[PDB]
Amino acid sequence: RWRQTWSGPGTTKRFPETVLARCVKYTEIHPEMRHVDCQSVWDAFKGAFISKHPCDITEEDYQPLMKLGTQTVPCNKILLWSRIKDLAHQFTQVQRDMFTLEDTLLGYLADDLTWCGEFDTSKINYQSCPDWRKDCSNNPVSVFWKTVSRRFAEAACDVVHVMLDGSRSKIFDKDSTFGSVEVHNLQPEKVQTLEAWVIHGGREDSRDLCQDPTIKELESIISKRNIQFSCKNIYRPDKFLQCVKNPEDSSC
Ligand SMILES: *[C@H]1O[C@H](COP(=O)(O)O)[C@@H](O)[C@H]1F
Ligand SMILES: NC(=O)c1cccnc1
Repeated sequence: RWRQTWSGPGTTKRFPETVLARCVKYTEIHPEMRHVDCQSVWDAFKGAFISKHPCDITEEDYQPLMKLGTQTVPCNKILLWSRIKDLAHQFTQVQRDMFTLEDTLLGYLADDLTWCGEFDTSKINYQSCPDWRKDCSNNPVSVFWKTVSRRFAEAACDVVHVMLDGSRSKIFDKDSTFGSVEVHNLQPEKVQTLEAWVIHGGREDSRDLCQDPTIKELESIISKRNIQFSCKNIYRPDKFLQCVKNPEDSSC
């Protein structure tokens, strides 16, 4: 038609085939996931949102999928990130012992994808899907990420690291998924310290951004949860990348 139901982009093309293929690839590479039945995972993923009103999705809708995608992640090697997707993933593609959410099976399946269904019908909506702000918060994509992000934060222990973008207006943003979900789901019983890495923009290599007002807000929130807060400036991201990629580099 000339008119779309929703304001957000619609389901990604070939969504069913892509989720299936990503599940196949992941379960072949990661030996602990050998037992996973990819067709079952996809069936669980479909059942969460097909035939459901795309503004009435629940965390319970995703429970069969969460159960099939159960994964033990090394609890002390978690990298959270906020608003600095590319660098965080470049880092874990090189430093293979550390994991972002998108390096887990469920995160990897859904990364950069959009999906929604229609109430009272079995089809996937390839035309449009609800936008979190303009349409509704309880939509398939938003509910998925809230659910898996909580579970990922709950798995963390010891020192948890978070990469933040120092070139942004709000380096720490309380309204981000990091700030609204992950920070409040770290377990004080298990997590000793949250350590922030504030990644500077090009050019500005001097200001101590760990004294930034929003970092101080993060510190206060974390401290009041009985978790220690630590912060480091990455003043020059080029040198940081040089050193991550080649840690024998005697300049590092
Ligand atoms: C969960 O949320 C952050 C990325 O979301 P955002 O803060 O950029 O909104 C990651 O740490 C994921 F684990
Ligand atoms: N909630 C989200 O949009 C999101 C995006 C990327 C990683 N984790 C969470």
